[PDB]
Amino acid sequence: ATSNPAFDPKNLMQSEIYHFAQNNPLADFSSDKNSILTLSDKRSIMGNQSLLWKWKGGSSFTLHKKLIVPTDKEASKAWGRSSTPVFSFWLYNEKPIDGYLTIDFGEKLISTSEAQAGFKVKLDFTGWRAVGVSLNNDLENVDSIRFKAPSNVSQGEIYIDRIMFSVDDARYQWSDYQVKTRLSEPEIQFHNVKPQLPVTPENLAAIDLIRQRLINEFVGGEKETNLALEENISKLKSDFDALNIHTLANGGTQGRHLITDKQIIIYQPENLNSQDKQLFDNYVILGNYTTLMFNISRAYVLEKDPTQKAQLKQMYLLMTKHLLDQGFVKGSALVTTHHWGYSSRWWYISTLLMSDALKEANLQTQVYDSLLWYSREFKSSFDMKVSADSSDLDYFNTLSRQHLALLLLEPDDQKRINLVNTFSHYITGALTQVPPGGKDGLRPDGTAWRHEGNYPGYSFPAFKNASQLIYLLRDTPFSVGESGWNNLKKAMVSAWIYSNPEVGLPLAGRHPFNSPSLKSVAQGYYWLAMSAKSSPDKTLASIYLAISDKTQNESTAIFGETITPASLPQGFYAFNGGAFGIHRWQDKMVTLKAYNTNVWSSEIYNKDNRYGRYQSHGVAQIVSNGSQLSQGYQQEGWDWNRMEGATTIHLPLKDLDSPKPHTLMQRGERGFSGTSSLEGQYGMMAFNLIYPANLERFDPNFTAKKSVLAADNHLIFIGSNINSSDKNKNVETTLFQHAITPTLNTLWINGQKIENMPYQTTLQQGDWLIDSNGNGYLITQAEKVNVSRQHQVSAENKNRQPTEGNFSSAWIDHSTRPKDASYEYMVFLDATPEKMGEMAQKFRENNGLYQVLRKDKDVHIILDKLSNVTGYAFYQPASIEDKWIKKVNKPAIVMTHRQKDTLIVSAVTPDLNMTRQKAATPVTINVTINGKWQSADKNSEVKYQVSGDNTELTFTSYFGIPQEIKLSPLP
Ligand code: NA
Repeated sequence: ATSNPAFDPKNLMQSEIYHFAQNNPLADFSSDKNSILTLSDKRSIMGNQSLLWKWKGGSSFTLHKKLIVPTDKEASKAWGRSSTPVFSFWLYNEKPIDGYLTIDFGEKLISTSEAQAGFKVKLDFTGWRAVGVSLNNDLENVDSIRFKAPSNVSQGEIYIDRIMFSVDDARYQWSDYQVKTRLSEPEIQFHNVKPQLPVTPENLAAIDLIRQRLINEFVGGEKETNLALEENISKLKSDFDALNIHTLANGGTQGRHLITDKQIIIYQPENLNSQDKQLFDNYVILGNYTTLMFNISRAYVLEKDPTQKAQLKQMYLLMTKHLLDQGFVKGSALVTTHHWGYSSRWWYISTLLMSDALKEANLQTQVYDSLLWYSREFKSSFDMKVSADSSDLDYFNTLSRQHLALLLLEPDDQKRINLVNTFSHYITGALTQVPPGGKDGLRPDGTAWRHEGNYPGYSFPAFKNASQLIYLLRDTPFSVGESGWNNLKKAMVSAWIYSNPEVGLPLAGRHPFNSPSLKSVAQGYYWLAMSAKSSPDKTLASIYLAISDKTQNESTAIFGETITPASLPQGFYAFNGGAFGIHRWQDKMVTLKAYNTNVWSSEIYNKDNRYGRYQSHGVAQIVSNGSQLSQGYQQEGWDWNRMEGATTIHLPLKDLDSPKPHTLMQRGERGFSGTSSLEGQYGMMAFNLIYPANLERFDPNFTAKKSVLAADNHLIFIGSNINSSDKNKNVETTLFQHAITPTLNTLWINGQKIENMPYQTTLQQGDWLIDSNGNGYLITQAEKVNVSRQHQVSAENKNRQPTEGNFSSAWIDHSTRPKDASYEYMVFLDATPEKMGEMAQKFRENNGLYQVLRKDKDVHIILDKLSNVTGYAFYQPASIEDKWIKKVNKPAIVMTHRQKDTLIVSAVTPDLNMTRQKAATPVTINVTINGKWQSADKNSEVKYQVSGDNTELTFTSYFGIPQEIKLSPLP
């Protein structure tokens, strides 16, 4: 504390703290009214001493301190976010008091004064509590702060420490059992499903087995993310001693004060005076503390030496006693505990391991009640009523096992069984339902959403823990419903398909060049495989082996059965939940990605993905199995304009940077864009590139139509109707871009090996290249293709700091055609100089590779002569002239393959037919085909009707999921 008023203009943000570790400690204090004020050193919050206040009923002491209390506006201006001046302190009762403390604020207050405003603190409790109120908002209708003991209590005794005037976040003074504020987080009210399971030996055993299975996971290796594991006992003893915790003879502890990472905000640490900051730095951060608690519990469970095991128990129990005495108990807000999980997640888990110890020490009820109370922050999930928001992917990551741990700690058997039964139902619903609109959760095409779109960086950690939850509960009366198992399998098989083993650049969300990897989800495949109704699920088992690099020989001891590791999946898979598709051939995967009204192009934050504008610009990133960095996808020097496959305007980075300083998730201008599939082997992307009417830095007249047809070892790319405001100046389509290294050092051009750096040349129709990753590019329609091996300067995506690197790249320059520019080229995924010569020759023979049957604003039609498949991107409903397709009445992607005796036709719209609020509903598409056909089976849901000379097909497109039918000719 200082001589200046609280909230003083030299530093309004500098807190005034009465911590008594300075001279004239009680100078500003006058006991007066029937009170005696002493300092004690057996107990304290900040420093080593606290104020001991002995009193008789209705008596008072006074803090003499001028306050120039700022308005919420003044406070908020001073800090930079919505704020309020707050008065706070800590108090300790050694026994409960049947009355209220009255704290009053006024001018020259003595006991006879009435004067102004104040508040009430209920004293019916024991141990430390914190009190914190907004001076502007929390008082019942200044240089005097008067603390008045209860009028209706004969006598008593209170300890008080760390009296503080500070500027605080206006959201975070919470009500509790001692003080009422304007803010309240309501307590959990558990849902309960009927009928109830009975307490029986079987049901009780199953509960205890679930607890044991959880213990197993947390002690038996498997590295948890965001757990600072420490197994060396000596280190644990060392950190524990440094806590300086001692039991006090008559109840309570003394030791270092515990504070959460969010609680510290009330002090305004960075603005504390030096005397205060030094005393504040001897606080212990709760997160580190509960991590220590967990690490000790794990060590205790594993400890072979009975003496060492008993030491570990004692350390844990004492940590527990200190924690509760510090005021982390039921009904104690501690002013706030928001983001509670970051400070306590491993406390919940530690109680599983220490369940028996807590019981014998008679601490289980107190710990349960405390954890339950602080969990009220998570009431929307912890209540366990299934709602539109229950499929929250972050919950599965950060809270789901903690929620289960809490339930298992409930003391009553019948209630514990009710809770875990309800939890089983909650998880089954969460993993089964299709959330409406853009709400989190799994989707019917296998995508999995957070931040309102498919997002691997969030889904991957959720798949790991949701699979683990199902495995924890397996083969008991609490097992997750098969519907939830099925939906999660669809999503995890899908993730296997769209990762290699990292997801592509187009799926990297706001972390380009730091994609999530299926390697982090590996154990989830084992857990889900082993929790099948008929375990093991061979598919998921085979995937686990592949991802974890385990052999068939190793499979028997893991799964109880010999299983061949999955080979890399082959063919084409449409995922319109992200307006993408994946083509796979041999060890390569191609991520084809568009965007539209329902799929944001990119997620860009204040400090993430700043240059991500073209992340979804009809990209087609090719990735061979293995590290993408090893393949030359290097952030340093990367030209963010030149994302592989995209048509873009090449811009200076200052212009390419998102025009919003904080968040932009730019959605497209129509519902239609994405992909479709045929026979699980062939695919087509259709991408209608349209920009907003008036978004700064976005050219409103930038347009393109871009389609890709993928089959076997090749892809055919075509583009039409390319335009901009400036006659296609700087308009480019990128064939490829990758870093140059000793292993990636060659480019083939037209049978010639190029290694020089720098190197430039220009190519045209009939020319070919092979990049260092073995992809062949044959230029089939373009006037001007630039090829460059050059030093490039760029900036990294978080803080825009300069980077550099050497790159090989090639792009089509569309500026040769001022209006409705166009391109065609073809990629071969297994290219060699030899095979490319063969392809170029085939091209020169009246184009034996493919034929473009239509290339306009309404339809793109590509016949692939290598695979004998035709793809039809109806950007608009149209009647057409064609051998197979006559008319389609909605924007759609249609595909055909005439095999020996059949015609297979697939259709979809990649338009999900939804909004951010509304559930997707099915789109009915009528596809008229030429000629008379009948159905070459009966297992297929597409409807058909001969009508005159032609056949009417009726497709139902739900969530952009393709359907197909095998047809045979009618005589
Ligand atoms: Na103190």
